[PDB]
Amino acid sequence: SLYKTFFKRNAVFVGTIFAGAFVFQTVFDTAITSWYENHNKGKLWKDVKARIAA
Amino acid sequence: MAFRKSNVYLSLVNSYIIDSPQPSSINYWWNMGSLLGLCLVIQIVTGIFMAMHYSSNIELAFSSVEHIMRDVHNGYILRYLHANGASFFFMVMFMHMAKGLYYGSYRSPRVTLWNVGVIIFILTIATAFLGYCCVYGQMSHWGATVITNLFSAIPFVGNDIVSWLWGGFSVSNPTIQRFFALHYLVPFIIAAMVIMHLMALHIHGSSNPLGITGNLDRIPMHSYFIFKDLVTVFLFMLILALFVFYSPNTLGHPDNYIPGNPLVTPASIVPEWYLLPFYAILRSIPDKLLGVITMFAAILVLLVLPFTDRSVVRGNTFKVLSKFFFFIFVFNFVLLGQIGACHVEVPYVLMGQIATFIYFAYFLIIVPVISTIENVLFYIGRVNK
Amino acid sequence: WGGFSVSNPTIQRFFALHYLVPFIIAAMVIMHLMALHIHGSSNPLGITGNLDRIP
Amino acid sequence: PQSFTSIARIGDYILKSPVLSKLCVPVANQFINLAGYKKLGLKFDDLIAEENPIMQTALRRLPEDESYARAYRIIRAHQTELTHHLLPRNEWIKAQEDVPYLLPYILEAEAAAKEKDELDNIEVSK
Amino acid sequence: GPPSGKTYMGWWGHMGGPKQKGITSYAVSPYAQKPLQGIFHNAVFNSFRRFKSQFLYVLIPAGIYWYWWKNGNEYNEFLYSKAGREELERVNV
Amino acid sequence: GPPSGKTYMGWWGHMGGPKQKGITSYAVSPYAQKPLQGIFHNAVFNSFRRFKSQFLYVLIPAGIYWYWWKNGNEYNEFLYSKAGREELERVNV
Amino acid sequence: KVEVNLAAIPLGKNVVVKWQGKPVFIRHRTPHEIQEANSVDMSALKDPQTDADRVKDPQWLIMLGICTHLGCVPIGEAGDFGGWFCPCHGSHYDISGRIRKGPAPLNLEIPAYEFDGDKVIVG
Amino acid sequence: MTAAEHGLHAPAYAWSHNGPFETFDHASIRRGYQVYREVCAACHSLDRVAWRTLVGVSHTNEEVRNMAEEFEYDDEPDEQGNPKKRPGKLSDYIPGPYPNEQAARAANQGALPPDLSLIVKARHGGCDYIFSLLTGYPDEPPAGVALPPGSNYNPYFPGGSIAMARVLFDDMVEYEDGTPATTSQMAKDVTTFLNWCAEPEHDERKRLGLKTVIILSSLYLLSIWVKKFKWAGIKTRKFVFNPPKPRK
Amino acid sequence: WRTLVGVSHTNEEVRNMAEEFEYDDEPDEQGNPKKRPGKLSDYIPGPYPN
Ligand SMILES: CCCCCCCCCCC(=O)OC[C@H](COP(=O)(O)OC[C@H](O)COP(=O)(O)OC[C@@H](COC(=O)CC)OC(=O)CCC)OC(=O)CCCCCCCC
Ligand SMILES: CCCCCCCCCCCCCCCCCC(=O)OC[C@H](COP(=O)(O)OCCN)OC(=O)CCCCCCCCCCCCC
Ligand code: HEM
Ligand code: HEM
Ligand code: HEM
Ligand code: HEM
Ligand SMILES: COc1c(O)c(C)c(C/C=C(\C)CC/C=C(\C)CC/C=C(\C)CC/C=C(\C)CC/C=C(\C)CCC=C(C)C)c(O)c1OC
Ligand SMILES: CCCCCCCCCCCCCCC(=O)OCCCOP(=O)(O)OC[C@@H](O)COP(=O)(O)OCCCOC(C)=O
Ligand SMILES: CCCCCCCCCCCCCCCCCC(=O)O[C@H](COC(=O)CCCCCC)COP(=O)(O)OCCN
Ligand SMILES: Cc1cccc(-n2nnn(C)c2=O)c1COc1cnn(-c2ccc(Cl)cc2)c1
Repeated sequence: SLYKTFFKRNAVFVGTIFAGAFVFQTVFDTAITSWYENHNKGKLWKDVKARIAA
Repeated sequence: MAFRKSNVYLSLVNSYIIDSPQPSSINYWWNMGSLLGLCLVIQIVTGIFMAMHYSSNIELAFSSVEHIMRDVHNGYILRYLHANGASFFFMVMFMHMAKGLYYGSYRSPRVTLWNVGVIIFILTIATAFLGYCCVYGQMSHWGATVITNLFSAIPFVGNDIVSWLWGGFSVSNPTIQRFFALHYLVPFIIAAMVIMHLMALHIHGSSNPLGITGNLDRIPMHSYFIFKDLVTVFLFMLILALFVFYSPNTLGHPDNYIPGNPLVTPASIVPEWYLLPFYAILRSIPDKLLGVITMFAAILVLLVLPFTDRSVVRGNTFKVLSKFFFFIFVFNFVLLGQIGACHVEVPYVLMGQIATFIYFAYFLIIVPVISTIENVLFYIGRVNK
Repeated sequence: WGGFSVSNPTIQRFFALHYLVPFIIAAMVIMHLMALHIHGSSNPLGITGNLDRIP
Repeated sequence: PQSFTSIARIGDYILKSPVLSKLCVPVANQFINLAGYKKLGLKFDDLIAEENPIMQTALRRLPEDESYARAYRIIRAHQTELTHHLLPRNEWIKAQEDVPYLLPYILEAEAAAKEKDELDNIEVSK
Repeated sequence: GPPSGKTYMGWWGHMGGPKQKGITSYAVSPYAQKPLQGIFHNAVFNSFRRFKSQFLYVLIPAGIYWYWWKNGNEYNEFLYSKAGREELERVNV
Repeated sequence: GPPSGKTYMGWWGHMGGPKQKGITSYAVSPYAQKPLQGIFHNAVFNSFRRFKSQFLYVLIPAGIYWYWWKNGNEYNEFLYSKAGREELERVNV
Repeated sequence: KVEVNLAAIPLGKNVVVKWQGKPVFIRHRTPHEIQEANSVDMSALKDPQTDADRVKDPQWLIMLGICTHLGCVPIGEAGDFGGWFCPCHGSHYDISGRIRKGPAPLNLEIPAYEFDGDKVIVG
Repeated sequence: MTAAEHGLHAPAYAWSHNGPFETFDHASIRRGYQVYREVCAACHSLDRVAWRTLVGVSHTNEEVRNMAEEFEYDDEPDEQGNPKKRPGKLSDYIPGPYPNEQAARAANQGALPPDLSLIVKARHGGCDYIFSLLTGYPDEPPAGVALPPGSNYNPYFPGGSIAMARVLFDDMVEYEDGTPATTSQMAKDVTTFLNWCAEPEHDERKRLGLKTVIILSSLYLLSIWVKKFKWAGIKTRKFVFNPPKPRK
Repeated sequence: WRTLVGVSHTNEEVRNMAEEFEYDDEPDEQGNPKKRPGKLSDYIPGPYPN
């Protein structure tokens, strides 16, 4: 359920905003890096290193 | 009673930020003082973490700031947050002083609260000057030459303050080493003046935009103004982050990326933007001793303000002529900063002289004459005769 | 260390911390005298001293 | 602040003058309604600052029917600003109700303070 | 310690105003009022009302100081051109 | 601010002891008493009296710790001489 | 203080020596040719100063480089004779050190150079 | 001052790293080091750039190890206290052509060519000024000007007269990818390389600026909602006055 | 050298003592090394280079 099973208890209320603070941390960090290296595709070092493969 | 009111240490927190009685009609201009407490914390913390990597010798000082930018892990974040944080610290303090000049906060019984504030403003100017000379760029050497040469004009003791400020015969290695040691210290004197500032506030409390007594309607600090203080903190950190990460050299000068040289002078010597109005007051006086008196008198004329206001109402909410001349004084202070960034040419030596006259005539002439005119106009517009 | 032994990053950060902790000590001295003012001092007899006080 | 004895000394000279009250009283009535305190339900004597011993004397000597009504007008004016509105035009202060209800208590508290102070600084000889 | 000099503010219970008698107040909980009611008829209309009152005390001092800067600026660009070469003399010294 | 939790000390007038009744005190000014009277009958005897009370609580713990140091020291000088060369072995390891 | 002997400065070399943290202009020149530059009159200029306390050593050239406003720096061996081109906010100068250009109120300073034992201490 | 003494104003070209979401072009940094090594290193130094910082940005590891080995560095002395040399390694800094400042002015007629490690951030204009300085030498000076002996006219320099002559011409380098090396093409690549030498944190900075602004804007929007919920009871509070009966 | 004047020798003696040693000077107009005799502000030299 919700608030009395999810946002009331102090090992749930505070034990979600400190436990969910890590699972939010990495999937937000991964999805930001995927957008940045796709908006700027073709100019990175990874792209021009595979072009000097001769 | 509760534990937060019987402990010796928790009761000070409870009597200041939890159960403090506030006037319920204050607006977002009363949020600038808490935001200045966050500005002092950012400047002390980022400066201590940068002092672990800095060398104050005159042949190692410029290159060690480059070492922080290139080699230290996240070292560019520390410097950019420090150099841009000093401009944000001065912008909120100009808005803090202008609120109390508007709503009449400098009058009885808050005269001592206004006098401790003037001392903090002088120590914040001295702090930013000392730290700007520690980079030892080309603007750092010639800004410290011009300022320290002003004290050679004091009568009968002139060649003894300047040789004691230099440690030698010019701006040299003893000058840079002693400027960093004084730069570590004055931020801790400012923090002790901030404690004495909040003591004088607790015995009388705040005013309100109406300007009358506020003891008839009070709400506590906790759960009502902590969530209103939180709004302007998140707006502050977002505009500060836009400068540190997207335009970090816009409030600066490119001549500070040249190492300083005593044998080559720059073509244009211009201070930071918050010292430009006071730089233009100095160049307007043709004498050398009279010029250094007038530039320091532009800050000590704020102490004559409780005596020249002859009004019987506190503030500027219902005063028509006093609201007009408040914005004459504001835009004259933005014209003074623009003159101080220009060359010394001949439309501009007379514009900067008349505008220095409007600075001193507001405090000593315009305020005591317009104050007593509105006392008589309120009287004859009411008394039927 | 800031590295692999006691080296140049160790000496530079030790001086910056040495400037700072004397100012933390002075703030603990202020909090020390606050806890003294609410109860006062004892005496070599070890009993109550509220019957004979001088300024 | 100037004093209320000095204000009325200047302000009475304008009203017993045929050519001065011609010029200044049309200007003074425009200064009143450009202040805007009547739209918050306030008289002028509510706006006077009260943290001085002459003004604290005049507030004790007020009758308590006028003292209760003044405390409600001030509370109504604080709640009006935090909503950033004005009052309805039914509840504005009209021009006949803005009377100097506190000026007689003020002017006699000042004349007694002047007389006491000029009897402490005396040079009577033989 | 000892009591110090008296002020013009107190605490909860003895704040130090006049005595009150005959004023009533009412309120309703925030959990019973609709979420974000006062977001319209206020900055779209109310701050548009508060601007229109207090703007002419700002824009008339602003217009004098911007006329003075723009008119003083274009006389400097004239003095440092070829057409303004003789008037740079007899003015500066 | 508000009043805090109560302590076991007050100030002048309400210091917080028991009520007193029936004790008298007298004194004479310092300008009437002779200069430096209590300089003899003071440390030449008084402090010679106060030492003799509280000295045996100091000198018996001191004598045990100085016997332990002097006896442990002279066994170290014996072990690092030529006569104590074999007893350095079979003791250290 | 810097000691100069009577052996080690030839005629035309304006080296800008960083003495005492300050720039200076050092060369030896003929004692005849300043009859060419300042033969105007006494007081055609701002302050009345032509030759008297110009050089107490009449056959040398010594001059500081700190200006009244800022302390600007010229280029050497360029001018009418090879003197002063100081393009900073104003004045150029001559062999002596007085103006050909610009307002320039006050005169640049002559330092105190003395004579000890056939040695010349500057400052 | 006059516009001749201030210098011409550089225009606004459209660089590929302008904008809040843009990256350096690492194929224009790679070609920019080729114009530094062949045209520029004869008179200018690069004293703030180490060899190891190029690996993963414009070259690979085996290439920078081969590049650094054709220079001679001074080693710690041998067992008799005599000097000794050694080839370069990755931790060294890129060398310059002159040993001291007097030898630099001796080969450039008194003038001193500056260090190019921070020249982008130390000039009014930035990338637009260094590009317009090189591709801005006229074929003839304007009529009426008089240049000193050994000078060149360039209107982007304050004063008009500069001690550096034109050094870029057509087809003076030969690129490895096959790009036509014209005057404006080679001048574009030095300014992209030299901007990296001043700001090597540029691509890392704008990626952490994305995470901070998204987080702090969603914290600023939630604080406005939270404040108006807790302030609802004060804005809707009411007040009625009934005058008391008057003999208290 | 200057710290011996007034303690164990006179001024003309320490100037004569310091002059029999060779110190390195700032380079000439071509960037070549140059030597000079000693003065009072110099430090007393040692026998080995490293
Ligand atoms: C350097 C950056 C530091 C960052 C902090 C600086 C902020 C200082 C700005 C000056 C200021 O304090 O503003 C006060 C005044 C308005 O205050 P007020 O109480 O009369 O009316 C509040 C409203 O009615 C209710 O506001 P409400 O409480 O209903 O909603 C909260 C509001 C938050 O907005 C703010 O924080 C205002 C700063 O949410 C929104 O508005 C939604 C927006 C999408 O504003 C004005 O009257 C005129 C503003 C001119 C600013 C001039 C600045 C010159 C540099
Ligand atoms: C010597 C050193 C002293 C410090 C420097 C002196 C001047 C520095 C200038 C920096 C501060 C800029 C603004 C000045 C401070 C504003 C404080 C103030 O005036 O607040 C009250 C005023 C009233 O607005 P309300 O409508 O809310 O109130 C109703 C009538 N009382 O609220 C208002 O602000 C009115 C609304 C107009 C906006 C104000 C800012 C105008 C923008 C241009 C200012 C120039 C800044 C670059
Ligand atoms: C109110 C507090 C402070 C203010 C207003 C202030 C101001 C400044 C300013 C304006 C600069 C010039 C930065 C630049 O232009 O690049 C600077 C430099 C510097 N300051 Fe601070 N400072 C404060 C506190 C401190 C403290 C407490 C320390 C030391 C612990 C410190 C250490 C430094 C250092 C190391 C520099 C080095 C140069 C640099 O980083 O650019 N600062 N300071
Ligand atoms: C580091 C510097 C400062 C800090 C931390 C600071 C802090 C504060 C705080 C927290 C308040 C109460 C909240 C408020 O009224 O907004 C306040 C009010 C006030 N400050 Fe400051 N302040 C500083 C500098 C100054 C300066 C420079 C001045 C004036 C020259 C000044 C004058 C005042 C006055 C008069 C008030 C009372 C205003 C009122 O109650 O209406 N302060 N300050
Ligand atoms: C910089 C360090 C310190 C300062 C300035 C300081 C200062 C003082 C002062 C002024 C008193 C008043 C009574 C007297 O003068 O004897 C006092 C009492 C006292 N101090 Fe400290 N002190 C310091 C460190 C310490 C330490 C390290 C301890 C214990 C671990 C301590 C524990 C106490 C106690 C228990 C008292 C009360 C004694 C009594 O009233 O009988 N203090 N201190
Ligand atoms: C791709 C090659 C080059 C680039 C990007 C370049 C760039 C620059 C820049 C930005 C300046 C400074 C402009 C200023 O001070 O405002 C400069 C100055 C100078 N450069 Fe170059 N340069 C290059 C090649 C050369 C060469 C090959 C020489 C000499 C043979 C040279 C000699 C000089 C000199 C003498 C100056 C000083 C100009 C003055 O101060 O008047 N440069 N160069
Ligand atoms: C109007 O109502 C208000 C109000 O709004 C506010 C905000 C306040 C509160 C205001 C303040 C508390 C401002 C006062 C701020 C200070 C005195 C600054 C204190 C100084 C510091 C915090 C600097 C010291 C910091 C450190 C020592 C930490 C940094 C050093 C580190 C982390 C060492 C690193 C080394 C290692 C090995 C980790 C009120 O008191 C108040 O009532 C009046
Ligand atoms: C994220 C949250 C919301 C958003 C932003 C809001 C931030 C909220 C947090 C704010 C931080 C809390 C502030 C700390 C505090 O308690 O404030 C007290 C400071 C004011 O002064 P004082 O210390 O009360 O002086 C009070 C005084 O009592 C201190 O001095 P005293 O002890 O009397 O002297 C004793 C020494 C004697 O010395 C001598 C020798 O005289
Ligand atoms: C110069 C300014 C200095 C800054 C002072 C600002 C105010 C002090 C900091 C505010 C936060 C204080 C946190 C302390 C938490 C409460 C402590 C407590 O429970 O009181 C004590 C226990 O505290 C300790 O043991 C030492 C505290 C270490 C403090 C280290 C910072 C319990 O005391 P007790 O419950 O008996 O109440 C009696 C009242 N005299
Ligand atoms: C001149 C110059 C030229 C170039 C850079 C700077 N400069 N010095 N510090 N900062 C931050 C800065 O821009 C400066 C100094 O400008 C000014 C102007 N007024 N003051 C001033 C006022 C009061 C005090 Cl107590 C100390 C100094 C200093």
